[PDB]
Amino acid sequence: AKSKNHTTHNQSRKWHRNGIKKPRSQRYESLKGVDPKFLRNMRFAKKHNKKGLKKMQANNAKAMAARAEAIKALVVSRKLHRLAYIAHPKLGRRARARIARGLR
Amino acid sequence: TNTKGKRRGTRYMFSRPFRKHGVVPLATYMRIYKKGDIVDIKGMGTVQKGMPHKCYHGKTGRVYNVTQHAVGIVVNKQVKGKILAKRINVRIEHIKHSKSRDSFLKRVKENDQKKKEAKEKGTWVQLKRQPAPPREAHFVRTNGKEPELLEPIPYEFMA
Amino acid sequence: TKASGTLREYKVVGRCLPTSKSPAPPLYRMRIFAPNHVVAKSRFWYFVLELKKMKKSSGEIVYCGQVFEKSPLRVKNFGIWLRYDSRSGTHNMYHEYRDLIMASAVTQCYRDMGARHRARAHSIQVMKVEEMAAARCPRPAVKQFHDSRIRFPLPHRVLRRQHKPRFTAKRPNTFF
Amino acid sequence: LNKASINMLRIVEPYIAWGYPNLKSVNELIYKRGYGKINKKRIALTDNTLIARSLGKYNIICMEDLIHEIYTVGKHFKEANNFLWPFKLSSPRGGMKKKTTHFVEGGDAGNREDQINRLIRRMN
RNA sequence: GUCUACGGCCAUACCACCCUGAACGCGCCCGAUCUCGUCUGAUCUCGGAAGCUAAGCAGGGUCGGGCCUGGUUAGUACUUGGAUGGGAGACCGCCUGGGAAUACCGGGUGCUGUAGGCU
RNA sequence: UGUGGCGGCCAAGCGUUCAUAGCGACGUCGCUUUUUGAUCCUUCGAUGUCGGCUCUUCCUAUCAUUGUGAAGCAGAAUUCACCAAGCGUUGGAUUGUUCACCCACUAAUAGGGAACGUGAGCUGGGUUUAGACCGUCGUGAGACAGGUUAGUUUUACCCUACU
RNA sequence: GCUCAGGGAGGACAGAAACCUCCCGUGGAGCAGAAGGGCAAAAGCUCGCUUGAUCUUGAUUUUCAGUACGAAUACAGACCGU
RNA sequence: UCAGGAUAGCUGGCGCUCUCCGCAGUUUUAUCCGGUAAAGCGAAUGAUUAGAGGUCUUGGGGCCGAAACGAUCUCAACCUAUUCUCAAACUUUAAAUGGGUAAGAAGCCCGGCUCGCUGGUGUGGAGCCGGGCGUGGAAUGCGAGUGCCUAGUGGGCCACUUUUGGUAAGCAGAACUGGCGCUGCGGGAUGAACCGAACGCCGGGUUAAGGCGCCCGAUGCCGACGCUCAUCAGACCCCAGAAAAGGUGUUGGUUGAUAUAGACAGCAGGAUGGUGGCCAUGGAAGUCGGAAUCCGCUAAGGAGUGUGUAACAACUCACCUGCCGAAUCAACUAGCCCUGAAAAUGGAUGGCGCUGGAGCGUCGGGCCCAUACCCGGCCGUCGCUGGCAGUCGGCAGAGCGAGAAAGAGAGUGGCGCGGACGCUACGCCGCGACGAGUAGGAGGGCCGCUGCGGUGAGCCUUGAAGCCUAGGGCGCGGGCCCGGGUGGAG
RNA sequence: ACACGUGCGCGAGUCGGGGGCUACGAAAGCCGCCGUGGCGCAAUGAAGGUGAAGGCCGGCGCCGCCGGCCGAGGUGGGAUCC
Repeated sequence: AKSKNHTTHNQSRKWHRNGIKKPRSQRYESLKGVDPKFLRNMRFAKKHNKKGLKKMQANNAKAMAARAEAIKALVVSRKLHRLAYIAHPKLGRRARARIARGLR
Repeated sequence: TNTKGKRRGTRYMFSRPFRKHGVVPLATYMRIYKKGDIVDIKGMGTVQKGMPHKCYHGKTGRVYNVTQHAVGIVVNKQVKGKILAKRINVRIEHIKHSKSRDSFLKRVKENDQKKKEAKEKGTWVQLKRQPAPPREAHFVRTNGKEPELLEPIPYEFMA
Repeated sequence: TKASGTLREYKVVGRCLPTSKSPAPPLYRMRIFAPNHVVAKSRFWYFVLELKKMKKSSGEIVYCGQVFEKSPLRVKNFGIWLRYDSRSGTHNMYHEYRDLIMASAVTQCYRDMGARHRARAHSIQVMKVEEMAAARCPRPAVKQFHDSRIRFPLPHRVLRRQHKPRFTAKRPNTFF
Repeated sequence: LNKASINMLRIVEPYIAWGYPNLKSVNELIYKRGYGKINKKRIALTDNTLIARSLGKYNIICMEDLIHEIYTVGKHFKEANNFLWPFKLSSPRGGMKKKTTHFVEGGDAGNREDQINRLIRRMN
């Protein structure tokens, strides 16, 4: 007995039922498959960050003077206009009281 | 069943164009690929070392690794069900800077200049892109002339 | 198209949206005998795409108003030029009808082409519709009514409204 | 209508019968078949305190504001159109001409420019 | 106006023949002691500066060939979608969008980077 | 529907003359399921599978008979075509044969279908179990789309059909 | 360092075909093999020197389940060639 | 290994992390990618007909050579400009549909540190700190994300378009999307796949696709305009039986002729002579033929229509009329009808029947009905991580749906003895959308059977189980409860 | 026997299941100097084996260390909380 050899008939329908989910993209991708001369050097640069720590925070505290230096030195109808003003209930808390007294 | 194999159905794909054979221009090697810039892949026949598989010819990925002669691309390849973002090592003759990002970065810089200028004045600049809106009313002037009448031509058996 | 009911003559003028190369593109006019404006403007783009290299998206419809009959109480002769598709090749015809309106004569033409030649609305193109004098007509079916002292009876007046009794005593009369 | 929506309309062309509505039709549809999408629930717009409580931020505080923002395609058309639950119209009273084919070739599919208002009467 | 050295795009720069090339250049040119290499100082390497634009090179010319670039061909061929459309079929027509390619007819015939001269 | 059968269309030629009385090359359009393929849809907890005898009915693609048109129809004989299936279409030698071929007769000895009609109707010559013989092949058991001989043919009393 | 296939024309015996010399020559040749692609101061031909056809981790591509084998691509650490 | 498994895919269940910025079987704007359809051969590779103009690089042939030069008509070969026709395994050009990527804070623009990498050079690259910038940077739609365990399945078939092998197949094998399988419903008379449209239990309305002589709901409209007669009429997707060819049938058209300079016919009078010119020359007195084809004479004389035909004396064929009086002729084209058209039981536009259609083509108005669409009733599921512990009562004050984030706020200064229901919270209540289903999966059973621990101060000789029943009812159902009879101990 | 979900008890633990003690009951109760033991709290290597965090501040722009103070990372997103 012979049989059908191959098809891809119901497969488009099958793929889309649970939907085609794109790869889980993030910030901070892994450094696997990066040049291991470049990678070992990048690891030494990370290891030797605390050696130049005193200049980092000292420059940041001198540059934080540069903020305080300059931040203190820094310092359609006329009727529908009126009725949209009167009707809304913090701007027009006294215009309604004037209206309310104006029945007498 | 088809014959498997790496260059099967790459006859016109990895060919060089008509009167564009021979020596490879050197600017190709002098363009500077950073880690991140978005790059479109196109295999070349002239250079047989470090080709992309025909799966990738015409796909755009991003660079995650630059070694002496080649760059690492991350290209979204589709299988049956799922899409795989996958990491290939392709020589820089088979590689170009995509101009898809050179239209966005001009937008951002112009978009930001239009907020450096006109933030203090109160004049509000519309930044976002509108699709071509329905056309405005206007007066089609018949400058003296009465429009020519077009009446369909009678049939004549040509050849 | 589909020649539903009595057609109406439309004056559909159109032009290409001005680009940079020409800010003043020339206006073109057409006579469309069609059921309404929405089909008149589609049949305008059919004929305009075939004569000129002008399209719907590459142009605008400047004016599409119904052309009225200037004498719908006078009996006129209408000589119409055709272009229809047979089941082997395409043919040009000249066809005379006798009516008060042009749009009536064009509906009368579509019925006659449908009846005699089995030619439908999508097949038939109309290129020229001219009202004629009584002396400039070559067809005997329309000329025979060019008789100032015309006289004929209504011979065999078949009884209509047959189902009004449905059960009568008498046989119906035919001679009137 | 923009550039984006017309090229979306012409690829579902044989399944829709669309056109340019009248002020009357816009009044009839939003007064007779007006339901809001309040808490994702299809609730009938019997009062103005539904529209005001939902679309208060865009200054659409009544039914006449809603009908104005729809008809004269304003700023907050998106948030007023997406507020309106899609209109559950009746069958056409008098029947169709022909469902399957285009309006131009006798049928009742594709763009019916000013003639959509007649179909709105028979289904509303 | 223009060359030289190194170039980028790689015929609007290529090919055929003709004409003109001021001044520095570039050359042809002159030799074989040392360097160096051949059957042969022709080529290659070297040491020269009497001559010459004849050639290379440059600029230009030709109802030139090619190349580039428009028009036409033509809303033609094909094509997305639609119909209880036509037809015995083979294939067609319409609606809704997209739209080429020869022959044939015009126009053009290198742009330019750094560095250094000549006028 | 390739193939088998049967029929048109065109007119190069045949026919003393003369395309078409009767025929018809090179081409070309069909029809039929009385041929053989091609396929695997139905049946493998079974549809009894070759022929003949017997007996009914149907088809027409008409052999004969009836009525007719046309011939290269003088008569006689013969050939082509039309309406046309009412009635006929036989007796034998050889073969299991279907088919074939011959003798004789005759108005004529036309072609077909009905689960390649018809086995609880027969028959059992042929195929196609088990016994044996020969030839070719196999080392052998055995094989043969070779020849040969001998080899169990069951049941109706049910429903319908018909009498 | 050269330039191929083929052609034109000349040159003792020498002719269709031995050898020399000039001109045209975009690949019409060659690259071991089938076919496709690719290549001209080369990937071809001829010379000189050699052993990267050597030792060693991981990554990746192709078939793909996104597994093995086979084959391959870019790196890194050595020792070497030119 | 091919009647089976493992393996991804499709399926279900359990949840969990979040939300009162993320995604997408789509489009728009940018930006790459391609070598099919088409086209091309006076562009490469290959196949391919045709004359030209040149000529030897060629041969021949004969032409006046004693022998060779020239030579001369040259023919194929050759070169050059042209020409007709092609390609799944050719191509300069080259679409439509299509396939990637981008459309921001995972971002920008500033400083400052680290490096054993890289270097003329705080040069190049990467990593690290502290900063400041929201107008959230296309349209439209929508709550997303993530992890466990997992059953069935692994014979498929059909259709529009594309498409391979075969003459073709209700044949064999593919791509794309849609169906049947797993699915009823209205139409196609009938039918797994067509067309319309997908279904909880009902009433009203209205539609689709199809219909409306009678069967058979609805044209019993004073429907419109033509076409067609069939001794085989014709009559609706898939679809259920036809072609070439043809018609002085009939209805349109197209092109070109003759028309009062008087047509298709109707019937005459005539068809003459050099000439028994010609070609081989049995024969061309015109007569298997072939080729020359004019004139002397004119209304016709044509070397011509058939002739016994070698011709012949001789009948007969275009011609102008003798009689006679305006509109005809000729070739294509395409509608309907007709010929072409032959099978076996009796026979099928579904039947009857229909011809001022009940046929065919083009179109009005009205009407008929689906489980589809609208309004409403009832059931269920799902969603609202919905509402209620305020039944806050002579110690009471009964309010919290309302467009706009917040206190029905609190102190010190300037007579009558009253008030429904509620809340098995595992309950009760409110609003919105939904409901096909085989294999398969899960939940809920106040569905049922038989036995054990508890419990009903259960039932029962004033009659238990069991059984029968035109009795009374409940439940969507599984089932159940009462009445009457029989029966005799649970 | 295994895996995963789910309910309960105790929790760096947990469990007497084999043993012993003093009608229903062959049940239930108890042991702790009855936890032997099982599974868990440590991995990796074939193996012999080895076996899970540090900077700074002085003395000996550096010590193998003498010492001294403090000490289970960082970035981004993150229900609630302040």
